Amino acid sequence: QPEAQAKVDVFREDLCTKTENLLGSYFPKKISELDAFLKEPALNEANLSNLKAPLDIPVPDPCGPVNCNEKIVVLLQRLKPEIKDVIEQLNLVTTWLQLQIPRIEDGNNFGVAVQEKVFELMTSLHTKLEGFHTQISKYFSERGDAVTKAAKQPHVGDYRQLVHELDEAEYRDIRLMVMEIRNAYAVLYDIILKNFEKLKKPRGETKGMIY
Amino acid sequence: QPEAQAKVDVFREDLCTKTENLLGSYFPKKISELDAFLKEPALNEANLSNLKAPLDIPVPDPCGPVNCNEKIVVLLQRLKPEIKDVIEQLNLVTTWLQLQIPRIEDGNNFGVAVQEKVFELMTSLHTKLEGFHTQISKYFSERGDAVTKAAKQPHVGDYRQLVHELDEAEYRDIRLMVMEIRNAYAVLYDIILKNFEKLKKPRGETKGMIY
Amino acid sequence: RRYDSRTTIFSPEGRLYQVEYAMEAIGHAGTCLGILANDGVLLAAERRNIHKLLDEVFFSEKIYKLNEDMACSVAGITSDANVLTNELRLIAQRYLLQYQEPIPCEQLVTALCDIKQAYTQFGGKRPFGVSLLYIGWDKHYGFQLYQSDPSGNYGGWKATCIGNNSAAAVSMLKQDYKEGEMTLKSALALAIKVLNKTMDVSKLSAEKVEIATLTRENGKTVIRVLKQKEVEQLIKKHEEEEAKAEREK
Amino acid sequence: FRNQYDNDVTVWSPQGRIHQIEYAMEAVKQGSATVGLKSKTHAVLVALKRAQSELAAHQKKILHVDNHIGISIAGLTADARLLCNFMRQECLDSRFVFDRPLPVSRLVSLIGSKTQIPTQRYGRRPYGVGLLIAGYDDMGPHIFQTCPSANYFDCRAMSIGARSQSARTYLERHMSEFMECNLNELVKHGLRALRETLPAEQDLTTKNVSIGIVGKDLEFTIYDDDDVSPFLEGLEERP
Amino acid sequence: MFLTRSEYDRGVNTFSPEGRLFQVEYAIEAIKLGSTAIGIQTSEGVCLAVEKRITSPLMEPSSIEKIVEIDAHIGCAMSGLIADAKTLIDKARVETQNHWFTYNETMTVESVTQAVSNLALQFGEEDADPGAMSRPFGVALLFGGVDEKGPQLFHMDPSGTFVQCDARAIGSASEGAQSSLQEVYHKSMTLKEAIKSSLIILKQVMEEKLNATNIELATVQPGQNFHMFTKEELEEVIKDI
Amino acid sequence: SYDRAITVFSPDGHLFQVEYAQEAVKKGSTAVGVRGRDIVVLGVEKKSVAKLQDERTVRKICALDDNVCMAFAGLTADARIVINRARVECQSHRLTVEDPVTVEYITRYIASLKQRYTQSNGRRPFGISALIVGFDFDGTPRLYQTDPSGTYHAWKANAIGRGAKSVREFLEKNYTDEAIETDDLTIKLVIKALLEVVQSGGKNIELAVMRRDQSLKILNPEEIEKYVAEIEKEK
Amino acid sequence: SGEARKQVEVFRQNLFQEAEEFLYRFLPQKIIYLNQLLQEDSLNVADLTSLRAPLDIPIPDPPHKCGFLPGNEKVLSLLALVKPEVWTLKEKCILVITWIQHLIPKIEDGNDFGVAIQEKVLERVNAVKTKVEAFQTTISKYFSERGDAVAKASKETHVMDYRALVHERDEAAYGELRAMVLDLRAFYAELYHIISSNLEKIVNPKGEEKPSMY
Amino acid sequence: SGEARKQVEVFRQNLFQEAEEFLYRFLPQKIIYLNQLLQEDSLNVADLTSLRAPLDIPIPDPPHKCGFLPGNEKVLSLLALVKPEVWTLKEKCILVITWIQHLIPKIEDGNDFGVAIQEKVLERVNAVKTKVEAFQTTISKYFSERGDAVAKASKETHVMDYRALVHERDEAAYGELRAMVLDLRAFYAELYHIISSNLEKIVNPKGEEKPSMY
Amino acid sequence: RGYSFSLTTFSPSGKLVQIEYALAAVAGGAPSVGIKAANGVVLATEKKQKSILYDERSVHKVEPITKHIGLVYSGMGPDYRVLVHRARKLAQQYYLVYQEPIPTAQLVQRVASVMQEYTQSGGVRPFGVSLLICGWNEGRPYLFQSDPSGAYFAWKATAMGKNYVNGKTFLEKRYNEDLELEDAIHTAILTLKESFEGQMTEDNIEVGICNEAGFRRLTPTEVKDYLAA
Repeated sequence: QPEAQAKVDVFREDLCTKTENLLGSYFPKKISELDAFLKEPALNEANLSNLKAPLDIPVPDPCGPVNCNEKIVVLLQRLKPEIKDVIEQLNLVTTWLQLQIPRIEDGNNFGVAVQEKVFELMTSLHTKLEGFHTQISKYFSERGDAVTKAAKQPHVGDYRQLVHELDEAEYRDIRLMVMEIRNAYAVLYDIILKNFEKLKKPRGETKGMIY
Repeated sequence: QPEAQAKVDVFREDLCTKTENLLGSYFPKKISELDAFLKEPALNEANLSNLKAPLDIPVPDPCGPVNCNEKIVVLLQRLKPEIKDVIEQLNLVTTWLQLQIPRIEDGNNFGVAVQEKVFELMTSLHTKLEGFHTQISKYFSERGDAVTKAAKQPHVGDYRQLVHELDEAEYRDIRLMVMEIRNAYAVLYDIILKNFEKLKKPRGETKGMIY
Repeated sequence: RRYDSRTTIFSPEGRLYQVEYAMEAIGHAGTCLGILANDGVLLAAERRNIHKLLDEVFFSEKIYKLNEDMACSVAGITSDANVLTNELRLIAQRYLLQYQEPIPCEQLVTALCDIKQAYTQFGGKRPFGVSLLYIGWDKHYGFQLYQSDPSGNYGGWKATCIGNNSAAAVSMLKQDYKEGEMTLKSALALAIKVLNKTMDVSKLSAEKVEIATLTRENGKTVIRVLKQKEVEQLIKKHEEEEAKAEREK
Repeated sequence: FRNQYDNDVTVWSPQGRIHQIEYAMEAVKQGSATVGLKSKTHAVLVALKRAQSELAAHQKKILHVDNHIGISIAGLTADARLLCNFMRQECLDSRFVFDRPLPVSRLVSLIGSKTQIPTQRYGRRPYGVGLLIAGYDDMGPHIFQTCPSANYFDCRAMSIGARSQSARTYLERHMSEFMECNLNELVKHGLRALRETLPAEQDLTTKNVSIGIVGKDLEFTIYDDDDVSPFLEGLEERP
Repeated sequence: MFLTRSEYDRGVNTFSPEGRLFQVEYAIEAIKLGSTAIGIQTSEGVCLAVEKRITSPLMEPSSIEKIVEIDAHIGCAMSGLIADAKTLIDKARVETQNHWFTYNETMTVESVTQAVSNLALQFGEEDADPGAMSRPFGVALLFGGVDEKGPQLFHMDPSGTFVQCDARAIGSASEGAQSSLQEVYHKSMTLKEAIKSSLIILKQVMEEKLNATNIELATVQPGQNFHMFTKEELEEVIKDI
Repeated sequence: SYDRAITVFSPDGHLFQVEYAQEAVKKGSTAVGVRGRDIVVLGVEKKSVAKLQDERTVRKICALDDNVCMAFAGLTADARIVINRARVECQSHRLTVEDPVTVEYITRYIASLKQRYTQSNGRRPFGISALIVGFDFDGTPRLYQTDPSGTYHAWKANAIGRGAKSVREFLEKNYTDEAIETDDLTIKLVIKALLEVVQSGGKNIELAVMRRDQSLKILNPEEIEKYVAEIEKEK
Repeated sequence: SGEARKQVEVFRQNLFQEAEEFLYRFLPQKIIYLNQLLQEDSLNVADLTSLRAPLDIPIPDPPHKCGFLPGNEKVLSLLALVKPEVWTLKEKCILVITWIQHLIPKIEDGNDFGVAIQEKVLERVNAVKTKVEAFQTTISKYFSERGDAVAKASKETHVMDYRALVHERDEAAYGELRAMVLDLRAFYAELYHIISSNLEKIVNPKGEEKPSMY
Repeated sequence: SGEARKQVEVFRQNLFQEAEEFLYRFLPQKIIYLNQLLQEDSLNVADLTSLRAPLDIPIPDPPHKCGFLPGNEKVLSLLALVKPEVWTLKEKCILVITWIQHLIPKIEDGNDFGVAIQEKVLERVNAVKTKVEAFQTTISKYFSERGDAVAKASKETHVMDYRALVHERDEAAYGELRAMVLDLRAFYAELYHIISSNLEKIVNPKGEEKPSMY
Repeated sequence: RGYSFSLTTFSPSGKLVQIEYALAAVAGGAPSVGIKAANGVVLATEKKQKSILYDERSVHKVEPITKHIGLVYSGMGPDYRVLVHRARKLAQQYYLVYQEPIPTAQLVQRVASVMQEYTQSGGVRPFGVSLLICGWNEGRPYLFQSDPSGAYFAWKATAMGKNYVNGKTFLEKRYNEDLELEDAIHTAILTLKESFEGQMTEDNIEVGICNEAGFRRLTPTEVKDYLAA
């Protein structure tokens, strides 16, 4: 239907332009921002003890509000937008390749295969990022469980240790996430850039006209 | 659009240089450092009865703070940095190889295959090391539960035994993680070094050109 | 999946992989170098064989005299080479019987290259895994150097190296060779310099290299394999010349 | 799985069955039905031809090998054309060499030998045409069927083709009557038997029926579209 | 529920469970890749029409030759791989000539189709000769000629089967063109009506608008020999549409 | 699945190995032919000197016979076999019919050779597409093209090889009766078109013209320089 | 029975007409509507701080049950817009799967390529179905998770991580909703493309019966 | 860089000597030691009832926290013997796994038979590792399970199944310790057998350099 | 993978694997040693027999192709006989055409060409035997080895067969170019002694000598004398 065609064409054009913008400009820009962030001192702290934050649980022979590790929270606040941003970009690139996939045919599947291989990598990243998104939530819930446990049972010293251990682990995991997020943006650029000709035109435009 | 190609290029060069340093120097130095830690007496203790730390919980016919096993905690503090370091380096090696992977093509795949087999092994190490990280985190939670259970139910002797047993197990796991990290670093070097020519230049030298 | 078996299947992307795989084999082979000079053309090869208990009974392991006016050096599977060299010698002799004149150099190369193309096209046979440099004087085009590939594609090169570290040699030759100014003496020197860089051994053994020169003297071409004493002098002259440049530095 | 053992005529299955030969036998079922019956004095072949489209003419299902022998094809037409040529040449050869019409039985033996060679050797596919051969020789009227498997059988009557069991059933019940039948009666019995094969909506028409008759005084003749009208008119209506 | 295993399709000389010899069937599918060709046989003569499918303006239209003359009496319109057609048109040309030499007469359209068909049947590796293509031929030819029995159009398919057809369409739009042909064809139509009808059907099936350049049309009326309408003649008939 | 053997036909009736051989032609160097009223011009790009390589040995444009010239794009070795076989036929026709081969006869012969290779497994299709230019006895210029499949078509102007799509578009727009009016104009059109696809300038184009009775002439590099200059100046 | 075939044939015909219509009308319209919801600033909020919703739990300090703590209103209004869309897509996707399943042909030994095109399209439709179904589960998970955190935070007023969890859970849903509306829009688009590009093979898998070779 | 290879080669030379030493001396010695334990009467108790340990929990009847309930001493003494043994096998296996992985050759197209002999051995070593790792886990579970059951019995003195479970858990552990020592003895034996029979390919997979075809 | 099975298929990396596999067959073969002394060439090989039942006189590992050329083999035994027969035949063809005994170098080129032919076709298998060919032509001793690949190399001394690498090293240490054959035959028995793995006895070893007189197989008694050293 022609009015419908206009609506479909608009989406088709929009996806194509956005992807080229993301690959052409946004991906290089993001790689730079993330590498800078890794160099930022907050991201690299030599002594994890500095990260440890106060526990007000009264050691046994009445618990005041315990507080979150602000240093972890401020880092998370920087990391969270990026993790969400990458997932959105992965969806745009996955959709773009899918629209590019041509009519199924019995041969000249190479190129369709290149499109498929890239998709596998893009899908792998999407899965990894979702895991990062999940991990962020678990930290708040897990730490909260530990502090309540520490408050409920002041006698057990280990629970207090766990709260400190969880915070340190999160800092280390966050540092890896930033590195991985930068790497994912980079690998996406390399795979899409290197095989762009097949992704854009899987079948090829040849017309021998044998038939 | 190569306006930001310089950012892409800087990252590409930096990863290559960082990798060479890790392959050339960090890995050799760490293997020596780790072997020293294995030589160090804390890691090798003949009788784990020495490792056992007393529990102050009263025995039945108000528990004071029950401390953790300091010996186990100190070993953990030496081991935890190392585990995180290997994970970071493993990410670096994976990223470097992925940048090295060439444009997908029908033939001359051997080389892309060597790259994948190496990539698979590195990923396998990543999984084991991620597992090691989890085991370290669980020790605190399980031990903390064991002490609380012991305190809540002084009548049950086994709960007390569990705290001692969990401690004994943790020492052994830590020594094995250290042994494994030394092994993991070396195998990573053996695989990359032995197959370096293909990993670096998978396709190989440009040929005569039939066309 | 696998479009690289049988030598008769074009891959999607139109590449005949079995021929490409064959070309890879030549890379493992010992370096052979040919330089064209106004006076003569020279072929120098690295005798990869260095086992102490081997005997130099033959005129050369890797330089073969196809006909009075031409010679060839082979890099690649040796057995395949022996077959091609026998064929080249027959093809040349057949031209002489028919036209009673020496085979023009390009024609001998074009004919062998045609046998090489056929092996690629027909299904049963493996593509020949040899790359060979032909040097010869023909009345029509004077002194000529030609390089052949397993593909059956041949080219005329003023200087070229086939075999291990071929790329390094071509790069060195590209800067060093002076077009129109080369003389056999200078070329033999260029050969020693390039061979020294390409070969892993720090000192050319003088038993690790075979150098053969084709020159027209008195109206008859002479293909002579330089004897070891002659090569030893060349190595010494190079060692001294380079050392003098280092001493100046 | 058992996908293996079915790829080639040269592979015996674990239970003694060469599957490709069986698969070839299935080809005859794909073709339109044909019925052949014999009387003491005449042999008759009747066929149900099929058409690609209304505009297209119906295919030839009955072909004349010689004055004394004719065949009806059920299955791949190509294999039939090839076998028919071999048969025609074998018959022509006998007349040149011995000046005698080839005994019909001998020809069928030759078709069997040629047909068997593809079955045992890697290479040519087994012929997938099923052939009904009818002829009058000195011994008498003869009706023989040939399977894609080289095996051949001599029959009082036979129908090969799609939905041919129905025809064989009618033929078996009315078989005794056939031996003493007059030619008109014999073709009529046959037209009825092939009618059984037809779908209930479809009816025998001058266009889809071909009759071939060979007899002591009749050279094999294929009565076709307008010449089947005498035999068809006498027939009744669908049971 | 999808069972798409196949595994008997590859390789002629293999009978599928169900005895279907799929490679030959696939070849019949190839003719659908080809440009549509429609032939109408009328008492006045047989008319053949084809769509050229010209890729670029630079290509010279005359070179595309989807209608050719086997002999004055018989002509052929081919749809499918052009190359395999060239071999089949050649066997036909030699066989018509061989018949003149041996019997001093003109082959009937049916015999000529049988002759080309015999070559097509050989794809099965029927003969031991090395020079026979292993693959079934990928072309379908419509052969139309005036013979002793008057105007006749026979259609041949990659299988090698041939049948007389009053009207047939071979090609990409054959399904649908055939349906339209069934409605339009009446035995009594004069060639003039048929030419118009065939071109009307082609205009509908062809993607491009009909122009003299895009179509090739030929007729073999009984008195005349195979005639190919020239651009001027084609322009007159297309204008009438 | 259906791409490993030339004989096999795909469900959908596509013979894949023949199509793949056509892909090989695309990897090859570009070639352009324009049929001028009195001159046929064939132009091919040269990949590079390589500095130490003699250029006489590498020749894409060749003369099959006095009146027929051929340019090829595709595997170089295959071309040398096809060119040689065509040359034997040209001379053999002259022996058999005493008459010079028409351009089309050579095209049909070259095509049949290629089809013969496609027809049977055990031989690989020649991966070459060729532009055969010739003048017939009437003196009409004729340009024909052939493909690995064996289809021959006559083109008023055409480009085969890498970038053929781009040049053919340029030719479609640029080609006109007016352009072919002057023999120099015809040479200019092919040079201009090749310039569109050639990364370098005139240094990388080899061009040749065949006149009504004159033999094929490969234009000297200087003559090419003059033409590129006139075109660049006019730009 | 012919009558039984007729009853299914009636259903099959209805599905075909709906599928054709849905393809040429509902699918294009939905792509446009969803893109607008994404364009709207409500799902484009720059700072997640604005989404933070009041959690009125008194903190403990040295000298009763908390008052009603409502759900983040901003998130709920967005959820209310998204929930109809998730279901329209699931139903429309289901209509398409049935259409393809009905069109699958009688099983045959070969010429099963058309079946393959149908199978690969079905595999995409199945993948979309699992993703969309999950979206519905997430909405319930948010309510249960946010609810549990609110309960824990009031029960242990001292722990402030629980308070952070409530804010984070709300933040995630805003982020997730944005992704989910993007995915539904993308899914209608991909479905239209696979079906339109491959419509011929899907509609007629085995094609016209082969002209008699028999 | 040469310096890096030297240190790693030193690690390899140490691993090779230790691995060879382990195969030649430690593995055979351990097989004798572990078999001695199986023969020992403690692991061959005829009546499992003797192993039963008293649970002094007041039994309820119609008209305080139970006295300390100690773990079965017999089981703990046995576990104390087994836990060191389990660890040594895991460590010795890890030394073998590293040695084989180090010996794996540069990936090359041909002569991959040796690579396969090593890969098959790696599969057995991987399988043994999972089985042994599981054994370490069971030791920990027994203490927790016996403890939880004891706790349940005290809380609900009336249910007697809980009492039976504790006695049953102990009997089960005893049966499993006997099996675990039998498995460790077998595992030490299997590794010696696979490595000893396949040593030449395992140490030198590619084999010596072949004559030049070039 | 796929490259390994075919003989006409070059592996990615350009290695013809079946030939490499064929060489492996030679390596498994019984040790054979060849030393080229100034006055002669000594070919010796282990003829270890599974049982006393085997009659040694029946089959000989060292065989004479012509009066002055003799060969020894390591590899598949049936294959040696095919090559020996073709070799004996190729030499007689030289004599008929040129009426001069064939130069040793010429026979090795010719036998090798036969071996290469077997390599080219898919139907046949490469020969799995390597031959050491020793001859005295033009007053000069010659020793050559032809591998299944079809390649001939000229060795002053070499060892083929089990423990070839160790054998060559022992020989390089013990080889002097000026060695006379009487000393050389001793060197060879020592080389075989390194890998015999059994008491050497006159029967267990077979030795042949080539000199101006021509190829001859030392009879068991003569070897017993040499072994006595």
